[PDB]
Amino acid sequence: MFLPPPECPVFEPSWEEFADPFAFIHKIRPIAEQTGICKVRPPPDWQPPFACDVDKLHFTPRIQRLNELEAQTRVKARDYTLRTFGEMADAFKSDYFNMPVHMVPTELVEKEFWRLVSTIEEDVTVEYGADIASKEFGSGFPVRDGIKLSPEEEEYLDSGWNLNNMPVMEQSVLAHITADICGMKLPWLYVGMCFSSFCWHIEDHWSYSINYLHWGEPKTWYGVPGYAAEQLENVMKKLAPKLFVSQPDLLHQLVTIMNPNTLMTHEVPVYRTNQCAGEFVITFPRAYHSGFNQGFNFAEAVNFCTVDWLPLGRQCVEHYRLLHRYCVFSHDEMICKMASKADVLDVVVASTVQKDMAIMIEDEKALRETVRKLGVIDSERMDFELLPDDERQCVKCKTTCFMSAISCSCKPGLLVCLHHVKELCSCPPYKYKLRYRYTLDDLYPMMNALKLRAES
Ligand SMILES: NCCc1cnn(-c2nccc3c(=O)[nH]cnc23)c1
Ligand SMILES: [Mn+2]
Ligand SMILES: [Mn+2]
Ligand SMILES: [Zn+2]
Repeated sequence: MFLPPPECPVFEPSWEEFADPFAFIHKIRPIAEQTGICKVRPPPDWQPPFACDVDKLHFTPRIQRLNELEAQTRVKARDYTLRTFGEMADAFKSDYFNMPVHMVPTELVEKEFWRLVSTIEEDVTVEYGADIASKEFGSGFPVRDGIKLSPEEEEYLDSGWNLNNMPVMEQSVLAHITADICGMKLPWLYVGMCFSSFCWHIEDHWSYSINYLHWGEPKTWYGVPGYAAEQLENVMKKLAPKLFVSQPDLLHQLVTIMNPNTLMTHEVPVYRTNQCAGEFVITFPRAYHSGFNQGFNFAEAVNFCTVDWLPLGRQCVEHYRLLHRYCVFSHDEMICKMASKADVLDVVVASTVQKDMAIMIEDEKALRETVRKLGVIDSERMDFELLPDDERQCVKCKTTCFMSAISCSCKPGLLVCLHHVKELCSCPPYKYKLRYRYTLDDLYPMMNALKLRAES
């Protein structure tokens, strides 16, 4: 038996409220952060025209075995065209229920999905055109191409809700990042079929996510607020400890399907929604989400970071350190890049960056004092941003170093962060060197530039 979780919040903004996606996300935040997920219905007349081909888009989907609490990789079979996939997906659903596809109630597909995943005896497998990059097969939204676009497509070219534009807006903080982070700046496409699913997870660096269902049958979502994150993790650890083991890579991350009633029984707040064609779903920082597709569909998604997120981004990197998890980027490097462009930053952005930079500088001061008292006397400036990520990870916690690291003449090429000085080599401290990006003296004027920009 399945007891559907309560409905998540649904917003229907006016053209005025809709005008700015970031001001709207800030306005809904007090409500939506209590549920983790929320649904946004654009004004009735906001209708972008679709941009991908049925016979020219090709993809190899991931095969999915429908088994609850069975470990799966976050990212990992034949070739399909969007047309051939749809024929397969439609024949599957209609044969499964012995009904015309539009006639299958959503409540029934939902109950069936949850029965199916818990029944050991049924070995149902589906396919999911998941994490297809927008860079290669193109966005479902209009984009500037050196092809001719109809004035209808030109209306939506510069919309903040066109998911190609959201990352590069000034209210976005990932915009300013020069470093290669294609997984967090570029949209991903999801070609679903009945029962194709996404396991319980959170976004990298606890970022927000925005998902648009371009067309097709609904996408069913389950969401948990950010405040209940550790509570969900404690529940999932007791029932499936197998996927909670330490991982030596980001590409090897273990996720699973878990019934939301199991979470609800353990007093974890869970909300649901059926996202229909033309609707958006926004996931908030550290908000756990999972779901499945009701049928053949096409969605597009991108991650994003607001000014509200900056302190959480710092807390996340601190959490990755404790867990020995690899970072996608250095948060401190991002803060310093924004500090270096203080003059061109939005005044609200500059103000928030300044507040995080003050924390970073104060933590750096303490860490430098501690490593001096450990006997590390020699020091040399280092341009950490020039090193490939694999060349600047803490041997112990795997953090991407930016502000500083410790090196040893005994272990060439190896680096530790200032938290793990004792993990580097087995040589005396006088043989170590403090490698730093900036002196404390260079850092205070970088912060003053931000203060001048925010005070203007
Ligand atoms: N490389 C990105 C990995 C990633 C991060 N979130 N996520 C998802 N979140 C939300 C929704 C979906 C979905 O509808 N289908 C597949 N995946 C989804 C996937
Ligand atoms: Mn099963
Ligand atoms: Mn997600
Ligand atoms: Zn470390």
